[PDB]
Amino acid sequence: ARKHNSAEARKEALKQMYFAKLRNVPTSPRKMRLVADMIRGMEVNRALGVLKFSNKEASARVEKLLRSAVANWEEKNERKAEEGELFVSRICVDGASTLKRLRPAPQGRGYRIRKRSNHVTIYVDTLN
Amino acid sequence: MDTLSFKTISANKATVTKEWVIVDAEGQTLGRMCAKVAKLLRGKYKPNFTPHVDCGDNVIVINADKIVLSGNKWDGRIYLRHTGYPGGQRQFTPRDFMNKGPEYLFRKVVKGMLPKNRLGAKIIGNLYVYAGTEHKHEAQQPRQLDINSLK
Amino acid sequence: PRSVNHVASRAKRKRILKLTRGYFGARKNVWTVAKNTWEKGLTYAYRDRKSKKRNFRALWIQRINAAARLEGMSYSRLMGALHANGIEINRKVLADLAMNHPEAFRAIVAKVKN
Amino acid sequence: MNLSSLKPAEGAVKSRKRIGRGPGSGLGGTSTRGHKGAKSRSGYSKKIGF
Amino acid sequence: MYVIVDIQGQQMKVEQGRRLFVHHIKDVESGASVEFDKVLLVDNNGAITVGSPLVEGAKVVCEVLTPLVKGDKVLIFHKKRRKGYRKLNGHRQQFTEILVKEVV
RNA sequence: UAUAUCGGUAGGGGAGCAUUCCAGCGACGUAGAAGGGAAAAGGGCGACUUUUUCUGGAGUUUCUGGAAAAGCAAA
RNA sequence: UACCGAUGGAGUGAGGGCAUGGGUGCUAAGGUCCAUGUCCGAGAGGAGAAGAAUCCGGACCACCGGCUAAGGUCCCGAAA
RNA sequence: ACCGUGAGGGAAAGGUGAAAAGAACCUCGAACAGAGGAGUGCAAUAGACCCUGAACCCGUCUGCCUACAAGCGGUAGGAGCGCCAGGUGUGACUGCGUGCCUUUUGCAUAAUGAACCUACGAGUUACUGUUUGUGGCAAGGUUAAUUGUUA
Ligand SMILES: [K+]
Ligand SMILES: [K+]
Ligand SMILES: [K+]
Ligand SMILES: [K+]
Ligand SMILES: [K+]
Ligand SMILES: [K+]
Ligand SMILES: [K+]
Ligand SMILES: [K+]
Ligand SMILES: [Mg+2]
Ligand SMILES: [Mg+2]
Ligand SMILES: [Mg+2]
Ligand SMILES: [Mg+2]
Ligand SMILES: [Mg+2]
Ligand SMILES: [Mg+2]
Ligand SMILES: [Mg+2]
Ligand SMILES: [Mg+2]
Ligand SMILES: [Mg+2]
Ligand SMILES: [Mg+2]
Ligand SMILES: [Mg+2]
Ligand SMILES: [Mg+2]
Ligand SMILES: [Mg+2]
Ligand SMILES: [Mg+2]
Ligand SMILES: [Mg+2]
Ligand SMILES: [Mg+2]
Ligand SMILES: [Mg+2]
Ligand SMILES: [Mg+2]
Ligand SMILES: [Mg+2]
Ligand SMILES: [Mg+2]
Ligand SMILES: [Mg+2]
Ligand SMILES: [Mg+2]
Ligand SMILES: [Mg+2]
Ligand SMILES: [Mg+2]
Ligand SMILES: [Mg+2]
Ligand SMILES: [Mg+2]
Ligand SMILES: [Mg+2]
Ligand SMILES: [Mg+2]
Ligand SMILES: [Mg+2]
Ligand SMILES: [Mg+2]
Ligand SMILES: [Mg+2]
Ligand SMILES: [Mg+2]
Ligand SMILES: [Mg+2]
Ligand code: NA
Ligand code: NA
Ligand code: NA
Repeated sequence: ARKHNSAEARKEALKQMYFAKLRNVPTSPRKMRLVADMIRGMEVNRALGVLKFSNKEASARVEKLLRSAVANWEEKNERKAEEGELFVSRICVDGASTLKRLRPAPQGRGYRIRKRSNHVTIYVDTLN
Repeated sequence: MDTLSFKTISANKATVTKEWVIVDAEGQTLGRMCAKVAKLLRGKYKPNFTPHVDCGDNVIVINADKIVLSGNKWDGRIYLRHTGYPGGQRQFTPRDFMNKGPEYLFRKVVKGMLPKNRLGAKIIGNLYVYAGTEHKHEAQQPRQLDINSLK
Repeated sequence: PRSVNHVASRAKRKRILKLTRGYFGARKNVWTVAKNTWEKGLTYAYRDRKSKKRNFRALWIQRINAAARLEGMSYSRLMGALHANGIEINRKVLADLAMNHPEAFRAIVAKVKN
Repeated sequence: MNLSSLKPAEGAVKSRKRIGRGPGSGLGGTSTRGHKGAKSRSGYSKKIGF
Repeated sequence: MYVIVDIQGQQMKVEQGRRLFVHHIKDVESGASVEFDKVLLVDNNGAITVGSPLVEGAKVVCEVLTPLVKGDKVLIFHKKRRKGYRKLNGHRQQFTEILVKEVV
């Protein structure tokens, strides 16, 4: 019964969090983290505009992740969000599994190429 | 557990007893006066002296242009410095310092007798040096200290 | 039989690494670097346990010197007079009286002021 | 005594000497061999009558 | 009123009801009574008595609370670099806890 | 009980801790084993040892004796 | 206070500085070869600004007690 | 598998759950790309690379400190601030301090060696001598190969 009780406690706790996750995005965690630091702490509609018009490639996926998080908030609160009500309360970028590749170099040498992936997590909340 | 139960107390910023004192340099030798001034700034005349706290007095020196240098040291003592460029060593004298102003000579001497750290860099800022007898430090009521009384 | 002490071998390192918390950079957690740093610190601690006694005696002497000069004497003259009169109060107690009980320090000085 | 409290006579069994296992034992590092030369090497043997 | 008294080779400033830690006293039990002569100075709230051959007729009476208290563990490390010599030991100083009951 | 002694490289001597398995004797475990995280306490001294809690979800351990694939910081 | 017998286990057999007596060298060398002591080697602590063997001194552990050594007592820096 | 003309050399790679009950259906999104739910299940932070899930390495949040300061990064003192009843985090400021190993007469050495972590890695066994601790018998001590019974 121990693990059942622990799981029930965690399941009750998750009901008050409003978040979305992107897992195994096949792109550089550092370059993704630049975008994350740009939009951390910002009101959601301005963040959507910023991500739509940003000059980084990763902003396109961050925008859809943010839309998913807002939808999760709307479903868990059983109402539509108003104007300027929600803001990006948490965002993080972690590194994920790396694909290893080999690239030929002069004089018969071979060098390793790393194709990196990341995870992104976004929590939204109200500006209370 | 703390098993000492009889400890030596360190003074701190709240419990230090700093005072403003005025000393006269009418006929004193430069190094001999500056050694005692350095003791005053450091706080070695305080029973609650604490080496890691600024616990000494604020010293106002008056009649600083009447300080005395014995021998031929007014022009014969050669101070050397370097600009950091090749061929960049420069010479100067206590006379050059005093012409620039008494406070520059006094600061140059007292630094050198102060500790060489952050505390000494702060402590040197508690020294005020004036050529005449006219200084504006009212509302602090500096007490007059006879420099010859200190040994 | 085959014996590999995996858990004990790892536990030794973990116990020592709990002691290197607070160090700078790799010196807190990288193990060869951390274990190197911790032993040099232990040699320092052995030396500094000896040096602490000298430091505190010097501090007491400086405070006694200042209080004696306030009373009119110097440290060397005051201590010579106390030793001649046979007063056995040590420098720690004398410095404590000088800092915190000036009347008691004054009475002590007045005892040997003759 | 039974099988649960067996005890050899005092001083009858002694632990073996184990070298090359750290500084506190007094037998690590060069492991009782000194520093260099023929006698320090693996496979050294004394030529009898030499 | 406070006094300066030598307890176990250490000079302490004591008052009534002060709960000292002193160097270990052997062969005592909790609640036992211990007297301490060798008073060097008596401050009777304004009047100061200084004793060169001790202050005559003064003492401090104490009660043992804890006959054995161990201090914090200290690591004792010896090492000589490039020589292989290294050793590490533990030390705990032993104390007795006393309470001052009367000051004479 | 006193006195004396207790810096150490090569190196000699003494006494111990942990690890895997075995015999005998005791024990523990789904009302929570081992392992992993955190915290506290202990040891002439130390190698190390206990205890509390979270994770974990099935095995573990005390003492006496026995046997070793019996301990890493640099090759 | 541990010198010899007999037995079990060794390591070492590249030494170095200083003082003294010498050879060699140029009465050169932080040179080299012997002798007699000593220290570093294998030795921490104090003074000398900082120094393997110069001056003082041989570290069982702890102490926020005291006396001294060499060397010091105007300030950095303990004490006239 | 891969490498080599060939003879030949020669890897890495185990674990969902008791049972597939292996997630109907909803939401964001072009898309399961991925996730949030619902449902199954003791448990899904057991969701297919699936038991446990350490280090190095990489992040986010909270507390404290930090833009006049200079050397192996610690160690011994010591305010202020912050948490939870004498504990715990940080550390203004002060004293002292040229890593470690190896090789050397002598190494901070500008001599050697290591990117880091986890895992792996080096006085073992047999026989025959010898000395010794502890034992059994004792003017004697001891069986080897092998044989019998039940095993
Ligand atoms: K070694
Ligand atoms: K096991
Ligand atoms: K020689
Ligand atoms: K599972
Ligand atoms: K299972
Ligand atoms: K993990
Ligand atoms: K520091
Ligand atoms: K080289
Ligand atoms: Mg890519
Ligand atoms: Mg673009
Ligand atoms: Mg080619
Ligand atoms: Mg001393
Ligand atoms: Mg040895
Ligand atoms: Mg040899
Ligand atoms: Mg070697
Ligand atoms: Mg050799
Ligand atoms: Mg070979
Ligand atoms: Mg000794
Ligand atoms: Mg020894
Ligand atoms: Mg549990
Ligand atoms: Mg092994
Ligand atoms: Mg290992
Ligand atoms: Mg030879
Ligand atoms: Mg030779
Ligand atoms: Mg020579
Ligand atoms: Mg050698
Ligand atoms: Mg010697
Ligand atoms: Mg003296
Ligand atoms: Mg001084
Ligand atoms: Mg696609
Ligand atoms: Mg889990
Ligand atoms: Mg798992
Ligand atoms: Mg400046
Ligand atoms: Mg600043
Ligand atoms: Mg050489
Ligand atoms: Mg050196
Ligand atoms: Mg070489
Ligand atoms: Mg290298
Ligand atoms: Mg190196
Ligand atoms: Mg290494
Ligand atoms: Mg390695
Ligand atoms: Na031994
Ligand atoms: Na799903
Ligand atoms: Na390398």
